[PDB]
Amino acid sequence: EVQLVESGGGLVQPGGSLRLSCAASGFSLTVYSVHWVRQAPGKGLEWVGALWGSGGTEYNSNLKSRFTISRDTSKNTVYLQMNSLRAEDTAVYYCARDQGLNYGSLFDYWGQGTLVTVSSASTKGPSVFPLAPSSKSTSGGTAALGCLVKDYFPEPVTVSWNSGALTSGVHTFPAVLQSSGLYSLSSVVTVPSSSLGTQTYICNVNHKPSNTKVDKKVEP
Amino acid sequence: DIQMTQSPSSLSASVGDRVTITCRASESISYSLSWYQQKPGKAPKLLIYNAVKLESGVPSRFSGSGSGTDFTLTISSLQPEDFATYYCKQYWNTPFTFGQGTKVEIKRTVAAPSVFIFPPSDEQLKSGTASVVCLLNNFYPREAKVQWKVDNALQSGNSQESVTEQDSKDSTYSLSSTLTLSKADYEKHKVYACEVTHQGLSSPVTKSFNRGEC
Amino acid sequence: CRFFESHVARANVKHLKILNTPLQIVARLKNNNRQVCIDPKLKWIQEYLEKALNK
Repeated sequence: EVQLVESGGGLVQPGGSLRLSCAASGFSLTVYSVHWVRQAPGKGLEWVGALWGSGGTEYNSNLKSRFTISRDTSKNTVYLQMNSLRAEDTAVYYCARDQGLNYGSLFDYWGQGTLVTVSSASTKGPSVFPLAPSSKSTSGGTAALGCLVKDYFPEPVTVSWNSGALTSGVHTFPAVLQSSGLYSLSSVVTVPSSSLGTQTYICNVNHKPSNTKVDKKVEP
Repeated sequence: DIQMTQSPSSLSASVGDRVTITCRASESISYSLSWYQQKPGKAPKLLIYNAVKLESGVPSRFSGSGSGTDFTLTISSLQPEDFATYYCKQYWNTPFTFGQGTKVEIKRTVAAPSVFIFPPSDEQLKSGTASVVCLLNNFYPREAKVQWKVDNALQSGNSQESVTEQDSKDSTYSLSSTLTLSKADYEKHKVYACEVTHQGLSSPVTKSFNRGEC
Repeated sequence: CRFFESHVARANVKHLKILNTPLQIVARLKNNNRQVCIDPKLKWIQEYLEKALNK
């Protein structure tokens, strides 16, 4: 029942600042220590720093103290203040609870992760286009339809199908940065071509940095 | 600063194969080493701590051993859901440092890709850009070839490929190919074809559509 | 002291505490703030005590 939730992720300009949060429930920060770990996209894991229950702070020396870890026991929430960010600071930022075994620091509970992007680019919402499942005359095997989430910045974009009712057969491809500097992906789903003639498929695109949400119904 | 190094970077074994992953430290760390499992889009999951201790809830097909500068994680019987990147973490000295990861792929029987072709919707054509998408679905191995032929002419430099991570149940992949051309260039051709070459295919499969049809 | 806690990381030790015979070494841990009995003949303890005695 221990639950960690990060928030505050988003786009930041180079040299800019940002704060993240980590609301912890099911345990007290007075007993358990909490750590921040970051992971650059498609890279390795990097221990940012620790916040003990005592509680002082431990930092990774390689960060040049451009980060500050803090705690508010009354909220049971941990923070991370980010200062003068570089492009290299673009990463998913996790918080993790210290198991508290005598052995040393071990991360037993983690948060979902929040993504900080450092870029001089402007935010843009995704245009959503349907990928029409033209049969075009063959119906028996699985049919294929989806959505084309084109031209958005920055990551991430949340794609769903039928408000989560569809939990199988769906492939949402990792976005690929285009020449324009705008990401783009497709979300396909294989369904029985038998219906189609009954079932209504809707995709749910959500882009938080742009505050845009688009519901597109895909019909043959 | 203790830097951790792992071998190998990648590996592919079958369901039921023993697999080991080496973790070396640039300096002695005694028994203060842990092992983490991370699936795509998710947070790391602690497996082994104190070199050889398995934490609660983790299947005992996982095993750890080692001490000093040499450590090793053993998966005694590979399961389809073992697809992940495995990291080792040192907590002997600050800063705590991670290995660069080890990529574990599942080997399985050859699976031919089901292919689909998607024409650009009219709603998209308004803005002035056409996106043609070819879909390769549920195949293994991941190596595949996709060529775009527009009115039987071989395309080059316009397409972009993207691949999904390996499935945790049937260990297949899915590949998308997007052909990008302007509204002008899209409306000066007819036949748009996608040619797929794969090991599961005895003969290359071609999916195609015309233009301006239902 | 008592027995010796096994396999305690050095980075998890805030400071050492030598008791007056009740070697008796106790380590204050950083992650859980407990007091743990440390093994005196460990190599990293012998090197820690040297740094403190200016040697």
